Amino acid sequence: RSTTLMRLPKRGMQGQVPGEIKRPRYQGVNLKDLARFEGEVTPELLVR
Amino acid sequence: RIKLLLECTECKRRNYATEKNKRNTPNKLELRKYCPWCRKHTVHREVKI
Amino acid sequence: MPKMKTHKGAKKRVKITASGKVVAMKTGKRHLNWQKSGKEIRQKGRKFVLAKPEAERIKLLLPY
RNA sequence: GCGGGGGGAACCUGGGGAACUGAAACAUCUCAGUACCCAGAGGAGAGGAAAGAGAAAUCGACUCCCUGAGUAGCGGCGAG
RNA sequence: CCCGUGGUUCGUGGAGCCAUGGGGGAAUCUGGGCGGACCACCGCCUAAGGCUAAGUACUCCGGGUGACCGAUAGCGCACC
RNA sequence: CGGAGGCGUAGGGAAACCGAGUCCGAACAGGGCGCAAAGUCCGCGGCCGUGGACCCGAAACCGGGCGAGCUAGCCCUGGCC
RNA sequence: UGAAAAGCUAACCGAGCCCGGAGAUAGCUGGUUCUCCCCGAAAUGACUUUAGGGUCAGCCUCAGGCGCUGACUGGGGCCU
RNA sequence: AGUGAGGGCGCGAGCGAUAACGUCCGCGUCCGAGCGCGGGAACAACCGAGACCGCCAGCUAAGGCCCCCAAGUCUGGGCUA
RNA sequence: GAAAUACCACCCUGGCGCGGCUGGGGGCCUAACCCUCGGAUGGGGGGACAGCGCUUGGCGGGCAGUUUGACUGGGGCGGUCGCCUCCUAAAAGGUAACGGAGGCGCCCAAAGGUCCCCUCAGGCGGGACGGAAAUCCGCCGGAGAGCGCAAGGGUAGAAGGGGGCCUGACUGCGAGGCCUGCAAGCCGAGCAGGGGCGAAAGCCGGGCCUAGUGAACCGGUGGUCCCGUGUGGAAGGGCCA
Repeated sequence: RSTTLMRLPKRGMQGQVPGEIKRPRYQGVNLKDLARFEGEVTPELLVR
Repeated sequence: RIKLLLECTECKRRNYATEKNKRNTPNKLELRKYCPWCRKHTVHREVKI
Repeated sequence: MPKMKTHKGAKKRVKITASGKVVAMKTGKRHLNWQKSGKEIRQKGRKFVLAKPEAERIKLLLPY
């Protein structure tokens, strides 16, 4: 019951611009190092 | 198909607006008016088959 | 073993906010006939009907 | 002077290959390359060193397990 | 490479690669298919021969274990 | 003990993306929010989806075989009226 | 096959019999099992190749929270 | 989670012949699904009445009291025969 | 004269010259192929045909596999199946019935805007071409004539009759409500851009309103200028109209 406007065509290989929601709040509230953390150091980080 | 055929308005190459219309009485005669999103309002014209 | 949404559904609009809801193009009428015209064409935001949109939901649950 | 042939519960490769039921009808579709007829190598064959992957100036035989998403997608884009 | 078809998550599609039934019909490493229908790029691999081990399958047959069965359940079949 | 993962951990959009903001948009007007009000895992259990899924129940369709001492036919060959 | 009615085709072939898909399919009928305790359904709506079926609406039950909000009654507007 | 069809009675319109234990809709009750007791002879839905279980207890509905069967063959005043 | 004339330019209508492309057809062979010979691997008849391989278009029950609706005081044949209006809905609203009735599946380019004016049929009385009924005069009138189209509502304190000027029958949108379980369909102040009718107090996001209507898929066109399966582009494709 309804046309549509979302079409995901004949394929399988998309690009990227990595949208991982991370929070300066978890960070500074209590799990960080106020200057250098980097994606690399975020394991524990609940944003990966 | 009856004296009722559907046309629509387009404006001086800077847009096109729509709406149906007819055929009967003054047939073709088709300037009209209307305003596109071109500029802020603007003539438009109409015609367009 | 895994069910997986009326993929179809997920596809044809059919969208969810993990909050607890979904929507489809207003889809009230539009993008079809319409020797309609204007003001009428005012209906293309988005929409959602409650109650019913459960089946939708659990069919989907797993991805979309 | 050799060889085969003849078997064999199931597994196995290729050969050829179907309606139901679903799609609450049903003709694309579906079950499916599934059931079954066959030929044949085994003790297991199958595949097995890349005109591959994949895009990072990267990997590196083939096979099987977990994951890869049931997403990427295939479609009277419907059952599936 | 033209159409006639198989594969493949592809059911006809902008639909690629391998694969063949018809007609055409060649290149030796400036070679030639492959990433993007296709065109200009870079990149990739080296095709149209050959051999086999090892890790998943299978259960005739043997051994063993069973919040698996007791004679109308268990294999139907515990014994000419 | 094995730490490829999948679920959380903002999301808003067809996307480009932006980002707790956001798409429409030239519109300061609405809808997805923001709002954590943490889930995530193990179990036990009401419960669907696929699998025959309370149980036995049909006309029949399809595959491979089984039979002319079944029966009718036709062939060969004696006999009897 | 068939001096053909739809005949006979291992004792009832209008499309044989055994095994197989398969435990086909079955909105239709049957059948649907210890005790006791609470509540208490509807047997109507809406569109449906549905119409003895079904999706959503109406009524029910168990759990959270609101917690004086309810049928009905008094009274006073403004509706028939 | 279950019914997705049901009937009866009263009133109000259809219809039908203003016929039917007909069928259409609505207000109510109903009966199923409790509606198992009284009851009217006995009778799912007509008047009474809600049965958690006892009583060799008493008051009552409806509707009853010559008898068959609990209860005045009461009293009072008539009118039919 | 519609044109001017020489001789040099290109371009056509029409027929013949020659040349590259390719379409049509008529003749014994011949060696593949077929039948072949008649007692031999050599002869004979046919022979570029049709046999035959593949692709082409088309006849085509002979065959196959499906389907050929629901309602309805049985089935079928008959009716009928979407929407508006009136009755019965019994006075809120709101409900069957093979219950009564009766319309629509158009359009109106200007019946779409606004400013300015006007104001019925019909009764009567008097009148040229009349002449039951035009056209004009004279009175009278809960407005019963009127409003494309059916009914019903409304309603000339005109939505109705006439003139001027004009496009909003605008995009962006809407708060908050009608009804409805679904989706529907429907009502709308006000903010923005932008105009149009008056000088303006303001009306205009189609009509006087209740019927002229159709999901979803699929695909088209006018965008856009979002995506592109290494990158540039592109087949192709996402949202708009």
